[PDB]
Amino acid sequence: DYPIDLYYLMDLSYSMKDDLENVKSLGTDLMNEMRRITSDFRIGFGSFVEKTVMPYISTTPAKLRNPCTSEQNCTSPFSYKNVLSLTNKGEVFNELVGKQRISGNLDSPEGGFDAIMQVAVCGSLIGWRNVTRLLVFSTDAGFHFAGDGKLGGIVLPNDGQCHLENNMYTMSHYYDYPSIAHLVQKLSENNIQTIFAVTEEFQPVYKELKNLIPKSAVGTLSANSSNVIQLIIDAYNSLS
Amino acid sequence: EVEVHGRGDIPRSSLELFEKVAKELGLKVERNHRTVTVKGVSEEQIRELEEVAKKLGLWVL
Amino acid sequence: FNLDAEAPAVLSGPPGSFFGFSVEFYRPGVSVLVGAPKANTSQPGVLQGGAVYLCPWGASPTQCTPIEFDSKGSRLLESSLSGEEPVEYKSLQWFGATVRAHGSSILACAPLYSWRTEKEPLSDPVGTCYLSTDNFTRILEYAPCRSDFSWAAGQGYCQGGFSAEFTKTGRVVLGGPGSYFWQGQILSATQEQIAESYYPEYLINLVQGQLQTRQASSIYDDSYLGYSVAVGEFSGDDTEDFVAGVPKGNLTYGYVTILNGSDIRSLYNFSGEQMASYFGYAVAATDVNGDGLDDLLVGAPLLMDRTPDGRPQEVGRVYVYLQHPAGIEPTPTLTLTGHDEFGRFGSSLTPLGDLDQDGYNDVAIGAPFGGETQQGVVFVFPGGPGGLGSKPSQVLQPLWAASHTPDFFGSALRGGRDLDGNGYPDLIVGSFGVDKAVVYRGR
Ligand SMILES: *[C@@H]1O[C@H](CO)[C@@H](O[C@@H]2O[C@H](CO)[C@@H](O[C@@H]3O[C@H](CO[C@H]4O[C@H](CO)[C@@H](O)[C@H](O[C@H]5O[C@H](CO)[C@@H](O)[C@H](O)[C@@H]5O)[C@@H]4O)[C@@H](O)[C@H](O[C@H]4O[C@H](CO)[C@@H](O)[C@H](O)[C@@H]4O)[C@@H]3O)[C@H](O)[C@H]2NC(C)=O)[C@H](O)[C@H]1NC(C)=O
Ligand SMILES: *[C@@H]1O[C@H](CO[C@@H]2O[C@@H](C)[C@@H](O)[C@@H](O)[C@@H]2O)[C@@H](O[C@@H]2O[C@H](CO)[C@@H](O)[C@H](O)[C@H]2NC(C)=O)[C@H](O)[C@H]1NC(C)=O
Ligand SMILES: *[C@@H]1O[C@H](CO)[C@@H](O[C@@H]2O[C@H](CO)[C@@H](O)[C@H](O)[C@H]2NC(C)=O)[C@H](O)[C@H]1NC(C)=O
Ligand SMILES: *[C@@H]1O[C@H](CO)[C@@H](O[C@@H]2O[C@H](CO)[C@@H](O)[C@H](O)[C@H]2NC(C)=O)[C@H](O)[C@H]1NC(C)=O
Ligand SMILES: *[C@@H]1O[C@H](CO)[C@@H](O[C@@H]2O[C@H](CO)[C@@H](O)[C@H](O)[C@H]2NC(C)=O)[C@H](O)[C@H]1NC(C)=O
Ligand SMILES: *[C@@H]1O[C@H](CO)[C@@H](O)[C@H](O)[C@H]1NC(C)=O
Ligand SMILES: *[C@@H]1O[C@H](CO)[C@@H](O)[C@H](O)[C@H]1NC(C)=O
Ligand SMILES: *[C@@H]1O[C@H](CO)[C@@H](O)[C@H](O)[C@H]1NC(C)=O
Ligand SMILES: [Ca+2]
Ligand SMILES: [Ca+2]
Ligand SMILES: [Ca+2]
Ligand SMILES: [Mn+2]
Ligand SMILES: [Mn+2]
Ligand SMILES: [Mn+2]
Repeated sequence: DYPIDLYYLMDLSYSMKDDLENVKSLGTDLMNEMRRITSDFRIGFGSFVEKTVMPYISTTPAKLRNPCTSEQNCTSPFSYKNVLSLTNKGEVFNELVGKQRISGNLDSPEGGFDAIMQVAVCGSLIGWRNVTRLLVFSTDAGFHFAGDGKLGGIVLPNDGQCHLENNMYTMSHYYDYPSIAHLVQKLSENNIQTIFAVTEEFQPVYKELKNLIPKSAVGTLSANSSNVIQLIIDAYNSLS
Repeated sequence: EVEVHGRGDIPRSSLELFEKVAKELGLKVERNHRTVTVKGVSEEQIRELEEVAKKLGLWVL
Repeated sequence: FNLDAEAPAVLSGPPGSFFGFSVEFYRPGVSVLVGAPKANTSQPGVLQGGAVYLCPWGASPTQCTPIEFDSKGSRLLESSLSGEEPVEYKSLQWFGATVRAHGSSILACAPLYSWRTEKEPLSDPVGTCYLSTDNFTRILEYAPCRSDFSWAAGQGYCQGGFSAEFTKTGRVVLGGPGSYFWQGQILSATQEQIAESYYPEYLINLVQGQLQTRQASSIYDDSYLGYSVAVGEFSGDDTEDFVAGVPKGNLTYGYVTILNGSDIRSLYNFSGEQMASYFGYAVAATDVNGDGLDDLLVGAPLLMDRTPDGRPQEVGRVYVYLQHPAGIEPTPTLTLTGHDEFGRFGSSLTPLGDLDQDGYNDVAIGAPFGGETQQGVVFVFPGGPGGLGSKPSQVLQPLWAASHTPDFFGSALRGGRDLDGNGYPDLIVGSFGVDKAVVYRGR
């Protein structure tokens, strides 16, 4: 049977307080489902909120520690953070997904395109192999792209190179958001198929994005995770 | 009247709670997209609603 | 055609200062104003405050000197000294990111300037513009977005001065993309009103008679209105009408709005063509076809197109709408497409006047990352009776060898002035990637 590799990109902005349980259930259902149709696979996951610059986050010293409300705790924002590299032992994946915590942010759209670019380009560090690759992207908000960074004083276009240090993105303040063409080119080169597990409200916009990115699918994120699971099954069964 | 926006990167599950609490004391409520507004309540009621809105992290005008 | 580029005059600023982010002319003894966002000013307690350089044209080495728009540092908080705390934050304020001169009046804006409101310790980038009137006899401050509405739900994150323009009658137009949760806003005020209502004692100052857009419903959030501003006569009266870009308005398709000019009431909308094309990254208005009525040009640098083979490549596009006597149609009359991958074609447009001196205005379109070595390029398109030409009449590229960092050549343009006096208009191109600013002269 065909081997498969899957990576789970989780959004952790503050708008995910109502969707964290669904994301965790989706992780623990992807693992226990794909460990039944392939028998030879590796998965890992990551997280992202937004760039750490003047406009996108609150720069006051008090809010850097707790970007959320004073009642909740929350963790300080981070542009991207690869938490678990690809591995086959499911207990590690379940335990690491079950301990994730939410983080704060100011503006409604989230900068997941930096995370997608880093996942696509940083090959050895994540653990990509010469095998069919899958990338599931969960989000409750919109997305930035090239041209937004000029608000924050960032003008250098994202060069598309790997800049991962200590399993964390460190050049967020230095490079602009990647344009849609850059993501299309990088994903088409790396042979990675993207499945967006977005919330129902953002179904239209992402669906339009599905037209731009070849070989991509969009499902819905909820307690009934069956849609994206069936999308994974369809993608797997269509290989030749 | 009190305008409680809550339109940033915050959960919709908090804003909805507000509409519950406002409905708990039996008074007005008007909802626009990702916004709620309650008309002409009282003095103590306005204090209470402002306190709850602050506690749930919404920006109240 | 007639644009001599054998040896353009080149102005050099300090290293690592983004010298040339925005450029303009100033003829009250003609001179060239250039910006420097990351410049090391002499004002105490300020780091990379930025400034403007007034290079006086005519001198053999044209040694640019800065302008002391503001000497005081970050203002202390009132009643805090009664340790001290800065009430504003001038460090890394990107002062000089937009310089516009009309007559003897100069306007230098700072989008990234942020201040802490007295009521709460929050910080928000309101952004401020300094306006020097009657040469440099008096210099006033203008912070139309530094109102009493504190947080992002108000005008706190408006970042006014991100784009600015002068009209025919000296009316000042600013655009703040971040107002009302990044809905955007267009603010307008004549210089006389600012002077009359000026009051430096108080930080919060309400300019009487100011024109501005109002807050809309939450549907239109994250529209980034006011990302780029221009002026032109579209209604039919003698008052210049505003032109604003909304790159992420209609489901990230974007559009462009024309305003009533006297009431700021929406007149015409022009929609984008492809999602996430940044339709409205830069706008311009000029009479390309010589009919006597202004015509609209809108750029979109991120637009991608299918190669003849099939591979999708990012080139960028420019749309040209001709204003017929009756009205301005909502279908783009002519589209120009770039030819360099990742070229960011159409990210900055500028009318040039009758450069060829044939009775039709011409246009100049930049591409910061075009060319063989990705240094940058500028195209000069001619006008004509049928409208704008479809083929670049002239091509301009940097002379110096490519470095290890992008040059951003053509990222900021300006034209339509007879700098020397030879009777033909001239052009000025910014190259802030390596801190350069070149000037081309007509024949
Ligand atoms: C180009 O495209 C732009 C957008 O891209 C268009 O601009 C949009 O125009 C439409 C109408 O064409 C606007 O929608 C309508 O807006 C008002 C809503 O009220 C507004 O205007 C009032 C004017 O007096 C003002 O009082 C309102 O102020 C409110 O502010 C807040 C609301 O959040 C609230 O707290 C206050 O108390 C006020 O209520 C507000 O500014 C209205 O006309 C429409 O809603 C009414 O619809 C019918 C009326 O028949 C009625 O039954 C409804 O109950 C409701 O009252 C409608 O929402 C839209 O807001 C504009 N968008 C932007 C971003 O400006 C533009 O028109 C296009 N131009 C062209 C030429 O096509
Ligand atoms: C208009 O002003 C310019 C610029 O000078 C500015 O204003 C001065 C009063 C002073 O504040 C300077 O620091 C400002 O830069 C005058 O042009 C020349 O400016 C240079 C310095 O930039 C100065 O050394 C020259 O003497 C000025 N030229 C002359 C003839 O005095 C310009 O002259 C002024 N226009 C007038 C007076 O009509
Ligand atoms: C402005 O000046 C300051 C010092 O006053 C510069 O900061 C230092 O610059 C030197 C080079 O001149 C670097 O080697 C140091 O690392 C810098 N120290 C810092 C940033 O803490 C600053 O770079 C200057 N800015 C310019 C020239 O744009
Ligand atoms: C927002 O953009 C969409 C996408 O372009 C617009 O839908 C278009 O509508 C026109 C007629 O108005 C049709 O010719 C196009 O085919 C439509 N495109 C699609 C993809 O359906 C929509 O009209 C725009 N909305 C506003 C308010 O301007
Ligand atoms: C642009 O704005 C001006 C100013 O409001 C409009 O002129 C008004 O026109 C109405 C009739 O349509 C008159 O009743 C007002 O008295 C006029 N005001 C002034 C001071 O002239 C003009 O109509 C607007 N143009 C448009 C809508 O394109
Ligand atoms: C968050 O939790 C940590 C756990 O170590 C605790 O020390 C800290 O005080 C908490 N902060 C808030 C704001 O609740
Ligand atoms: C995959 O193929 C590439 C290209 O030849 C090679 O560099 C890499 O080592 C290969 N990886 C594996 C796991 O075979
Ligand atoms: C999800 O919905 C489908 C609808 O066909 C149903 O068959 C399935 O049992 C549901 N699964 C869960 C998570 O309850
Ligand atoms: Ca007019
Ligand atoms: Ca015309
Ligand atoms: Ca001509
Ligand atoms: Mn979010
Ligand atoms: Mn949610
Ligand atoms: Mn965000």
